[PDB]
Amino acid sequence: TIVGVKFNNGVVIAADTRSTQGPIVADKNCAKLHRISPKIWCAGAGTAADTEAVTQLIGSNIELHSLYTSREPRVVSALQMLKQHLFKYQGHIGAYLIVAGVDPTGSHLFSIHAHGSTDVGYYLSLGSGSLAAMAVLESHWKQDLTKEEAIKLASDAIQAGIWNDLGSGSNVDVCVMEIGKDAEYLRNYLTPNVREEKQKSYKFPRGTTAVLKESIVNICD
Amino acid sequence: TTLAFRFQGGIIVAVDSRATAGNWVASQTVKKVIEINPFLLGTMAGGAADCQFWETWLGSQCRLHELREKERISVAAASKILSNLVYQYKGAGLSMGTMICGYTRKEGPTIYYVDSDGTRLKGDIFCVGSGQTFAYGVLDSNYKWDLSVEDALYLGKRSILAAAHRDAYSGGSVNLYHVTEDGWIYHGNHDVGELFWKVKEEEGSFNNVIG
Amino acid sequence: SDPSSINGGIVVAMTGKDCVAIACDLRLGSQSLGVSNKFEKIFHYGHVFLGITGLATDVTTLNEMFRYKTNLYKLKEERAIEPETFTQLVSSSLYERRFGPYFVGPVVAGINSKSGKPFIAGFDLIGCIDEAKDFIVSGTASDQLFGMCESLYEPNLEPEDLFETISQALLNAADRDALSGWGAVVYIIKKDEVVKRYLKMRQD
Amino acid sequence: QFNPYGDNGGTILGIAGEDFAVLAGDTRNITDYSINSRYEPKVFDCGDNIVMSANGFAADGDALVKRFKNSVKWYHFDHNDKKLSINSAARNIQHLLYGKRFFPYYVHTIIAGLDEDGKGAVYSFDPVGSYEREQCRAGGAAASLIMPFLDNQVNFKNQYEPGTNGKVKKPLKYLSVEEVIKLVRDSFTSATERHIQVGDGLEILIVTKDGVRKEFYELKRD
Amino acid sequence: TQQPIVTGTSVISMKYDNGVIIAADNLGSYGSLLRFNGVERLIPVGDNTVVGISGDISDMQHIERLLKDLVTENAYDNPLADAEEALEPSYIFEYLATVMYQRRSKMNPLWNAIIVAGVQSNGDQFLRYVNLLGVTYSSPTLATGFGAHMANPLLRKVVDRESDIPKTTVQVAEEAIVNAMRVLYYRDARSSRNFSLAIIDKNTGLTFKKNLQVENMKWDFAKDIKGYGTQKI
Amino acid sequence: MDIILGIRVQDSVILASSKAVTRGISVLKDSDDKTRQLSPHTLMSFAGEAGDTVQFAEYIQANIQLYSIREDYELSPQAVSSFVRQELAKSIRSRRPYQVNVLIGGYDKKKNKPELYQIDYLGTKVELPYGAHGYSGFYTFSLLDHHYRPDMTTEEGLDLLKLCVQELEKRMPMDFKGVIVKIVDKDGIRQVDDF
Amino acid sequence: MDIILGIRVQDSVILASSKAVTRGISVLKDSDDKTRQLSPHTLMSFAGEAGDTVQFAEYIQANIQLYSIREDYELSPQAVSSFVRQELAKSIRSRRPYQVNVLIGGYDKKKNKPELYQIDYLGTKVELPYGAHGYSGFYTFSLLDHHYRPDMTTEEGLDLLKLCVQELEKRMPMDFKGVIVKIVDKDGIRQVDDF
Amino acid sequence: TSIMAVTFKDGVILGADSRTTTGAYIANRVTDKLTRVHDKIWCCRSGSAADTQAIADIVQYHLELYTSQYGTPSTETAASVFKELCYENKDNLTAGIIVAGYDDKNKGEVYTIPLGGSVHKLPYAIAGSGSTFIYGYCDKNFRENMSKEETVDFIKHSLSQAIKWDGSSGGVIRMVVLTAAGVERLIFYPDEYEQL
Amino acid sequence: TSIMAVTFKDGVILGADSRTTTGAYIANRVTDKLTRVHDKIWCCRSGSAADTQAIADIVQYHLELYTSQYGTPSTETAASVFKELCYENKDNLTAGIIVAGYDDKNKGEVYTIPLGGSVHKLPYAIAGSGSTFIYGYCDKNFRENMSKEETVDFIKHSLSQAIKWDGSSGGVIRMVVLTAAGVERLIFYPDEYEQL
Ligand SMILES: *C(=O)[C@H]1NC[C@@](C)(O)[C@](O)([C@H](CC2CCCCC2)NC(=O)[C@H](Cc2ccc(OC)cc2)NC(=O)[C@H](COCc2ccccc2)NC(=O)CN2CCN(C(=O)OC(C)(C)C)CC2)O[C@@H]1C
Ligand SMILES: *C(=O)[C@H]1NC[C@@](C)(O)[C@](O)([C@H](CC2CCCCC2)NC(=O)[C@H](Cc2ccc(OC)cc2)NC(=O)[C@H](COCc2ccccc2)NC(=O)CN2CCN(C(=O)OC(C)(C)C)CC2)O[C@@H]1C
Ligand SMILES: [Mg+2]
Ligand SMILES: [Mg+2]
Ligand SMILES: [Mg+2]
Ligand SMILES: [Mg+2]
Ligand SMILES: [Mg+2]
Repeated sequence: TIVGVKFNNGVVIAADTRSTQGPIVADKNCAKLHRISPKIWCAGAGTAADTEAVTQLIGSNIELHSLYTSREPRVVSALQMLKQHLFKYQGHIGAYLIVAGVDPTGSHLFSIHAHGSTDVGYYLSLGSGSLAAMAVLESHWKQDLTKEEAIKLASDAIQAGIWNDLGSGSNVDVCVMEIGKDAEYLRNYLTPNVREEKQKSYKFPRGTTAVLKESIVNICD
Repeated sequence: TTLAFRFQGGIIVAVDSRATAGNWVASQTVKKVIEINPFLLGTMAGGAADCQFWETWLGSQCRLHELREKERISVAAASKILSNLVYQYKGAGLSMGTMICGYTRKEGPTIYYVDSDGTRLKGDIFCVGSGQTFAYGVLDSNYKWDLSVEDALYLGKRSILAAAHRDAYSGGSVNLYHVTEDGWIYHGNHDVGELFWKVKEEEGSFNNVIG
Repeated sequence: SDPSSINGGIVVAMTGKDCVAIACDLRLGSQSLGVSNKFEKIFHYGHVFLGITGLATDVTTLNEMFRYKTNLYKLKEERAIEPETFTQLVSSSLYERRFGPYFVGPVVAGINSKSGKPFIAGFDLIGCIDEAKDFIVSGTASDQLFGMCESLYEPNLEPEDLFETISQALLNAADRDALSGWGAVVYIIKKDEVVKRYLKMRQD
Repeated sequence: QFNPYGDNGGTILGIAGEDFAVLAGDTRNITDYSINSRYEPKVFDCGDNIVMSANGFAADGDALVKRFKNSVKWYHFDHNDKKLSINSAARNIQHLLYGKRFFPYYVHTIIAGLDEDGKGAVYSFDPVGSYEREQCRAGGAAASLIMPFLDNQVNFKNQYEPGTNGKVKKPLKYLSVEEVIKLVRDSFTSATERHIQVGDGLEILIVTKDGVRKEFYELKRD
Repeated sequence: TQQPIVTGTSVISMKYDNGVIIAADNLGSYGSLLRFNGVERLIPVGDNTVVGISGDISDMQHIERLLKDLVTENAYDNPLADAEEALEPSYIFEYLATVMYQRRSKMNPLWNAIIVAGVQSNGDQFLRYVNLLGVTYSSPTLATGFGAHMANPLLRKVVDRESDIPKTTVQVAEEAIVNAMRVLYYRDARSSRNFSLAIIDKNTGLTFKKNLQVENMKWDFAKDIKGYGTQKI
Repeated sequence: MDIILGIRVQDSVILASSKAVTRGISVLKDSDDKTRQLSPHTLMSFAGEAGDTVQFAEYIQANIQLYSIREDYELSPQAVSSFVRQELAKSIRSRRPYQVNVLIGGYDKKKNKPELYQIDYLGTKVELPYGAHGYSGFYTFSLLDHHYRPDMTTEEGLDLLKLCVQELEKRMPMDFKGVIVKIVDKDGIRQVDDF
Repeated sequence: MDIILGIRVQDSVILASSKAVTRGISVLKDSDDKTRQLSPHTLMSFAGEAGDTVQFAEYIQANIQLYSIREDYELSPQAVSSFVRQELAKSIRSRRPYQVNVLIGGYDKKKNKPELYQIDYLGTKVELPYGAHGYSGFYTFSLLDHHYRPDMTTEEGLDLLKLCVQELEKRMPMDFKGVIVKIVDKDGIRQVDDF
Repeated sequence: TSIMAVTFKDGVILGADSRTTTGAYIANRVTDKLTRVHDKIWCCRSGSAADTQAIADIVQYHLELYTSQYGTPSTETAASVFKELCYENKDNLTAGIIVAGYDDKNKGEVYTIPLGGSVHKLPYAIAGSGSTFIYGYCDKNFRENMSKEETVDFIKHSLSQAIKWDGSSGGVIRMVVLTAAGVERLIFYPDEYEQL
Repeated sequence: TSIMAVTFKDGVILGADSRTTTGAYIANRVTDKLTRVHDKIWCCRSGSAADTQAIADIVQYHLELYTSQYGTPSTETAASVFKELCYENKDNLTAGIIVAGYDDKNKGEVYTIPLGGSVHKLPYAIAGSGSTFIYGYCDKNFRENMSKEETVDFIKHSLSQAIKWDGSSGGVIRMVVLTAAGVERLIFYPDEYEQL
């Protein structure tokens, strides 16, 4: 589940922290919020490796562009570079991205699909949990959100995904990008799925396991 | 992996105890031998449900025979009830590899191989299942007619252990039977967990394995 | 025709107090046929440990390739690669073959020689990094391993306790998988000594 | 084309004590990535001190449990109110399942109760009526996660006696109902963390010679 | 084996303190064509039960006929047909569940998702789901099609567990339902603005509201959206 | 093709390879040598897809012979096996892969050790006391697991091989027309002229 | 199954049938009799789909035995062959056809003539001096075309058969574990106990 | 999708709905399908969103470079660049594009490029899934040389019907007016057009 | 095929084109798709010609036997008999039928039975391949309680458009007028309706 919400003086993106391999949870606290540049952040759904790899490639090329032009990177550059790259590969690079940030031009919020189509919006959701999250966004979103209202709406929209979507779970990660200030990355902003204390310690009596051979390994020279 | 062979001292029957659901190990402690009567044994290989259902059914048909004829069914007749039944289902997708092993006075010690294709064979040695080739390799290269009851029991046990090791779809434990003129005698459960290490040590074999 | 389950095998890694453990089974098969009883799936480049499950030819190939890359690294950098850096090298190298991947489930374990911090990571076949504090699992019995680790594991285990946990986690997971088992190896890794134990386990 | 089957997820677990038995199931019902219900019971008292769960395709599970409950009701009528022993129940369910051998019930079935000696009994079935008695078994989505843990903690597999040099095995002994419930609660919290189809609630039916008691526990709802 | 031809989309429903609410739009779709615009998909059965149906409309019209025939058969040789021996929601549901599962088992399904809403004679709220597979489940909130994806998350924020039902008024619960129907109209391409809603209350009985419209729609922000990225005008 | 076995005993590696070449319902030949000498103390047996087998063996043979001439030195069996594995590991992701399985039997003169390497067409290498490719292994591995001892002589090795061939002639469906047997030891490669 | 041959000489019919029964990569049995006596002077050999072969042979055997008892008389080989053909001709348009090929070797006591009938699973009947089912025919027909003479003795017939088995053991890919040979003459049916 | 371009006395008007769907799910309900390739050359997009966006971006590039060298390109020139991309790549593109432009010599012009990459100059054009439902309506009600207000009504009524019957169409009706007076963006909300 | 039925003040009018095609070949250009199942109960056929003819023949049989026993059947009864055949045999039928009838109590009624065998009572109904093109046109121009002349025009204009755009439709426009005054057959030729 990933969301972006625009507000008066910026944009906020949020994501859940569940990674899955078939029906199994691979990672209970992965970070789906990626930095393209200091004030342009990316939320990724789809093939996990594809969203990380495409975010890093454009992030690298954006850094070089920024140095070449002596200018702050713009979101529209991240957008154009991502879409042209995803298009060239005709959807085989399974990257679904909510791209948000602030630049000299102002605050921006975009969605990118694997085939290279882009969307403009004030609120967006992507991933398996996008319908749960969009129900909350379509119920609560209004024009002229404050910072605190936008963070609450975004985390509420992710919670809908955590609870009602099997593809989403664990914690809520937020990144706030406000015009004028530094982007603040709130890692594990909300942690409503703490594992309850277990009934028992499965700590084994030492010498339980049967051993055939020992040896010191040499890692030295 | 199941096996049955004829020798001087009667019939040896040896089976593993593993049930599989693809590469999932469903059980390590499953019975693959049905005691039809005190002189008649059935071994099970293939579909678990197909084997359990139709071999306990075979036991019902064998009981009815001795009620209507006041005489135990012949190994030949008991095998041919099961082979004629599976043949009626041919093409429906039944999966069964069975051995009907027993003693009657008119026949002597007899083994019939019966499969779900409708094949029915009388013979002295059979190995059936995913691990049959492994069991054959050991059994065929050590088998004499003149094995002592004691040696024949071990070869049967050792042939299933062999299959349990190499075959990914066999293992758990070896269940042993001896069939004589006086009927079948159970020779116990042997977990491969302990049996492998004991055989390795005492026999000096399995030098492929990190000792 | 499923490359990841032709040969079989499992790898698991756990963190403890100022130590890490990485363990693997020894089976190499061709579907039902067990072929080799000594196929180890854990390699090391300096103090950084790599476990690889999956198609055995790619296990052997990736080991040969990472030995190559970490050798050149050491000559140019004049120091051994660290686990955090190696993890990124593995990730880059797998994602380079995006549309012709190596059919493997690599697992990195080691202690950062500067910070003293224990480190584990795992990856999918195309390079995605799962970094976990607790444990990483890979191979044909990954479901079984996830189950065992999630019950048995507790944080801050002493090396001799961590040994019992990882061993029991691997041993009992392998026994419920046809294509895994046939012997196991466990590496207990502390800041400046590494103990390697071969486990006695059922040979079916 | 019409597919007559579906997957409703959830997971079930049965353990046999010396003079008791448990059948535990999560109360979550799913299709694809949606939660249908957070509390849909799938473990049932079937009368005659037998508890039953048919986990998998929910429709086929309900059909089977209904048919077995009906089977028990007619056993009473046709055999002068005689108690259906767990072994006789087991064999009856084999016939129910094997009846649809060529259009199967897509379920993993577990029954729990006491045998005719008052000992804890657990029977488990494949979809087409294969069955075996066992001390413990898990079924459904998280079976592969929970089963190896039960082998280790219930049957003490791969555990040896400290300082015996791996020659003396940890000795098999019956667990208390207090201990069995600890293993069940921990089996399910572990399953919940790692399997997306498991969560919401845990419901346990315990069977003793005094009847069927019920215990319920909240699980993580994500 | 069929394929659905004329279809109805989401049926949504929830429990509140005294009774249950159920709602569904008045559209019969023909693939992407919004073909028929006056289709009632909530069928009341007695004064204590509403059956809401989604999926194939020809199969829905069959199920209507089965239900009106059921009320008839129940009245036969039944002096208490309008009293202690009236059709209960649980009776009507179990009948439909039985049919749905028999038809899937003959490989000839009724291509439908059904929610049976009502109040039992003992004042207990009844809410249960059945579909073409004969799969059945109960919950404080139930929905079909897009409903399950977008309606349930919103309705579950009001009633999350059993203990929330006594705390939910018919005002609150009806508000949640009307809001959820607006969201579905925003986001479901097979939905319509016109819908029916039914309340079955253990005091006020059956209230059936026809020709409701989705209202208070936010569209104004649309005018500020130019192009798909770089376009300024 | 079909049957190729290898047993590593105390002081030698023994390679046994079936003589039959069959295309359809005709045994075209019953005296085929499914082997190339790579170097004086290294022998490779091969089985798999028609044409590919010989073309692959001869290509490997040329490359090892070239190395030998260039360096006036014989590659260790370990080195030859690693070279062969890498060639197969390359082939599997080629346009048309080499569909060849090989055993490499060598005597390493530096270590004074016999070595057997089993390599499949994917480039899956293992060092083994005994090995087989194809259906053979389903019978011979379990048989050798029982009868094999690490310290056996070359004569005991050949007797262990007779057991394997007897078993395959008993239980294998196809007529493979016996085996050609070759011994690799400290004195090089020789062939047993009757088996 | 696979190999069944028949040669009709001067005063006898000779049926040779392979002993091997194979499922997968296992020869389950190496002493299988692929024959049923239908009547004292009529023998049927069979090959084809597992299960179907024996079930069909035994069904035909029962029907001929019943006819013999009912009429206290032995059906002519021509009559038995026509009965068998019609049964197969029926089966081929059944729900699940009998996939069985047969040779019928009989001595007609009225004509004092040996007779060989070749019938395939479609119910295709021919009377032949020599016949075969399966891949066997591709080698044996041309061989017999050259070596067969109409007026040969039973001993010459058995020598002609040795030629056929020698050729099949040379060129056939599969090990069929030799043949059981049976002679049908004026004195009934006997089996040659070593071949 | 429902899109049209209509020529009138003073120039040309482009119309579109604002609905984008992934199956039955409305991925975006406020989409802008009216896209600028030059000051007074616009297009309406229908087909793969990826394909029509990638094409429109390349055309805007070609026309910006054309302008640098040879000054303002004709509507025909813009349509010819779209056609070149659509025709030459017909096997990898799902793009139906209407090109509408205003020269001061040529007045309002409309070119339609259907899936083949053929070009058709028309007085007005309709396209998108929702267009099937209004062929009858548009053929009966279109006259040449309409006023601005008449043409705005013709489009509003036309797309109103397309939206009513097509599930793939919906949301707001966006329009773009192209005349000598410059460039005007119009938006019409459901609560207006629904009950026409 | 283009077919419609429209209720008006005095009763109901059925309209159809006269074109039947095998692929692009016009197998019959003067087809009668307006078929009588009772004196004042008619239907319009669309789909497999075999299926709709077989169905119409069976319905005419049921209604002739109904009449023998219980007198004149209602339009609803006729629609219910069509539905029963279409629904129960949905897997072997490709039949889209509009049923139009005139009772003296119930006045003009129209029922549409689409491919599923569902039944819909409507003020007017359109169906056939050519109907897609006139949804927009018919929705905008239909009023309840039109005169005979208005309803004849509405159908003529509507099918005129459907014929113009649909290649599967063409030939003459046949109509059947159902009122208290009895039964009237109308035909309208290309040279008339084309240039409306
Ligand atoms: C909200 O909507 C939420 N829903 C959850 C989820 C899971 O859908 C997800 O999209 C996440 C987001 C990622 C989290 C990690 C950070 C980056 C974003 N996506 C995943 O978890 C994906 C799910 C997925 C998606 C698409 C797929 O198509 C094939 C498959 C799976 N997870 C992965 O891809 C998964 C990652 O593995 C993690 C991991 C780490 C360490 C060890 C093991 C595993 N890996 C795979 O799926 C592997 N898969 C193998 C085959 N493959 C492939 O392409 O094969 C070839 C031969 C063609 C190359 C694809 C990859 O989050 C959203 C926001
Ligand atoms: C020695 O050679 C050894 N090999 C091992 C092994 C495992 O192969 C086996 O054959 C055992 C022996 C049986 C154990 C039980 C006592 C009776 C003998 N066989 C199995 O364990 C079978 C394996 C098998 C064989 C053939 C098959 O063909 C379809 C399938 C599987 N195991 C089962 O059948 C398995 C048991 O339960 C698994 C399970 C448990 C829990 C949930 C799910 C599954 N069950 C199934 O295979 C279930 N499956 C149902 C659907 N089905 C089917 O046909 O459905 C349709 C749709 C196609 C109709 C088939 C069965 O022992 C030998 C001696
Ligand atoms: Mg494309
Ligand atoms: Mg095994
Ligand atoms: Mg194992
Ligand atoms: Mg969960
Ligand atoms: Mg619409």
